Amino acid sequence: PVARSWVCRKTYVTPRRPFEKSRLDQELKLIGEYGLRNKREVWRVKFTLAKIRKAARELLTLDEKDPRRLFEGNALLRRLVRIGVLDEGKMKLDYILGLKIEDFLERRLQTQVFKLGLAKSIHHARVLIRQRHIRVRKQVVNIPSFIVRLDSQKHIDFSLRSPYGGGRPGRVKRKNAKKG
Amino acid sequence: MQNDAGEFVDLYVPRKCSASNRIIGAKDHASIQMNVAEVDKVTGRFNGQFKTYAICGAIRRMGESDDSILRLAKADGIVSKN
Amino acid sequence: GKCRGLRTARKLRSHRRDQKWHDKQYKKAHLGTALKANPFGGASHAKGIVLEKVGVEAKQPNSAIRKCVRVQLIKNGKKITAFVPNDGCLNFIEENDEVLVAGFGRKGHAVGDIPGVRFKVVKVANVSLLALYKGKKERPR
Amino acid sequence: DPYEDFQENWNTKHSSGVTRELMRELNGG
Amino acid sequence: EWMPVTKLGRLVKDMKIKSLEEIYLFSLPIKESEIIDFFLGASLKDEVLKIMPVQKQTRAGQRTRFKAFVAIGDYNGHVGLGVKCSKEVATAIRGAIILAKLSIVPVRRGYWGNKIGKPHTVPCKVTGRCGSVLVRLIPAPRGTGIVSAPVPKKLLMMAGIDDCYTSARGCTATLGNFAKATFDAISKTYSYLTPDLWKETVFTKSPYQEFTDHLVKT
RNA sequence: CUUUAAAUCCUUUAACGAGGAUCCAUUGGAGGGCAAGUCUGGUGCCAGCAGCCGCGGUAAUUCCAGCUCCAAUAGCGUAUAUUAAAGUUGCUGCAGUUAAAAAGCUCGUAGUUGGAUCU
Repeated sequence: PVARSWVCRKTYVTPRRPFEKSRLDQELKLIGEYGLRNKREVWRVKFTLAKIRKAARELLTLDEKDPRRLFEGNALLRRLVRIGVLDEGKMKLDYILGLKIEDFLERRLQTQVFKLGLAKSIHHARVLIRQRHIRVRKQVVNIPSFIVRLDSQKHIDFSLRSPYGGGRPGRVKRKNAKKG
Repeated sequence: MQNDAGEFVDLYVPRKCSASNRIIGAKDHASIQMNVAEVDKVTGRFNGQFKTYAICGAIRRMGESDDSILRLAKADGIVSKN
Repeated sequence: GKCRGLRTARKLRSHRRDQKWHDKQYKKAHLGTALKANPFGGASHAKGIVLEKVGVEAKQPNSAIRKCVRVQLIKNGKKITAFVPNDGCLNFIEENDEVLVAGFGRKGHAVGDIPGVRFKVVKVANVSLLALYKGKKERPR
Repeated sequence: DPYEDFQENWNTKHSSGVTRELMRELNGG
Repeated sequence: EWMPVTKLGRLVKDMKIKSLEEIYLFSLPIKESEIIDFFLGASLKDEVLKIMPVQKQTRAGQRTRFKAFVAIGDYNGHVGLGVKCSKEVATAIRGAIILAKLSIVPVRRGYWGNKIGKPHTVPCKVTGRCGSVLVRLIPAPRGTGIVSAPVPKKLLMMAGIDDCYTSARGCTATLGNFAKATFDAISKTYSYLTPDLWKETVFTKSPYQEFTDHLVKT
């Protein structure tokens, strides 16, 4: 008897057909548009939408005035609106079935850093995040797959202890200043 | 056929067999559409109107298109009683 | 046709569990004779002593000599012919050697050309054959 | 020429390769 | 240059018929592929499915001929499936493209749950059947994609079905019987009488009746 | 420094720490199934490859290597158990003329199933 917890869970699912042309092409396009590391980063986001769609497929079978459909149908819509994947006016339960992978991949912090003009490519943004140059309101974030919420989106900046922000110059500028 | 907003979302509305209410399909090449002429009731000459009956191909392959035309035209008063 | 009534549950399940024994996969894995004939005894791998190197002749629509090894297992003393995969891998094998033997892929059936050989060699003298073949390790002296 | 390769070699050892090259030629890519 | 030989091609060429749905409404047989090229045309894409060599034994040896299975389709629209045998693969493919344009049907699309938007799936469960192979199309919700084997997936995506469930039966290794079976199921989507098609059919004039004064000048 | 019983680890901060940034990514493959080379040399039914069909007998798209390319990636092969695929155990949901298969015939207990009809 130990005082631990063994609850864990996988975040992705491998496809059933391992070498299927027109799946490889589409996933490589999704990597290239967003600058992902491998195919598991794509399958991770396929897995969250497949769970969201399974959760909405069962609420759509219950009675329209059932308390579970009204209660968990409104929590599921609130989260999608909050992280910016749905629209405010589209808060019926049937528009969840019209969501796509790219709607979730837009809300990564890496694409938000690229799209807010902090970086100049989708690969400059990941390498900016990973070496501690971006913060969200006070907090330096290291994680490229940080799903930005709609209210915490305009608070993205350059992390005051970084050369691009408050600006003690880096290890390389300091050495070149010492040299000559 | 119709969505919730009320648009008609359908390529076309197919015809139905006038004898047996079956949908006459796109590649139903044995099916018929036949006009039967209407006459003026004092000269017995062709008025200009007609009466359209469509009959699907299975009814005609059954041999029942003759009786079906006959009882459709009998209901319109084109063929008299007896 | 089959019975369908509302009180037919005993007839339905006693017929299915009696017709289940006519399936080859059920009869193999639920009778116990096939497990007592398996020299591994249900294990994935085993270990034996190399008795002699043996050349087995390929089956008719092609022609070669496959380089097998007759090996007597440690845990039950059963004898086994086992195939040594790549070329010049029979050179790595002495006699009276510790050897590690796996299955050959078809779960107890003989893989294509080699007649009646269900097993293959994985390690020799506690060194893997792949490490000897690609030159990563050598046989100890 | 994938057409001529296919029509000559469809029975031989290289039948699957010339079939794949013909399908590559036909269905874009 | 198209010199049409039928009564319908003369009407199609002279701008008297405005859509393919008029010819489908009156179920007229289409004997020239230039009608299809006139109507769909710039949005009609083809895929060769299998080149199949067949052999007849003869007194002198054996003649080898080649069978091409060509599926054509207007995405959101219509789908056809042609098969042609020939002694040469290029002529077999061109003849199968003509014969695939010739056998083009409309496919009715429906809704899985509530009818909000455009139709995206089959209107109901339709089974197609061709030589031991049974293919069944089951309606699926918005966005599942096609859950099928790779052979009906081609024909179904060409037909414009966004998302569907499928179940096959039989010997589906024969790609001919497995392609024509789903084509039989797609062609059944307009023949199924559902309660929205329950209204009485007001009849209109056939194109050979309305344009009987234009057709006599030619 | 903080952490801790005391420590370690992580987190926080000095100083040092990158150009072939040699501060070097691997495991399996490249005829089909199944993404990706009938390029090149060696071998010559041998050695071997190959789950299966097959490759190899002096032009090897399949062996042994070089080069190039493909897939997954700090992971990736192999063996065995097991689940799906299997509507090939079938309640949903299979089959029994000729492919495996219906009892020689009738009787007959249990079992299973049992016609309308009452506000």
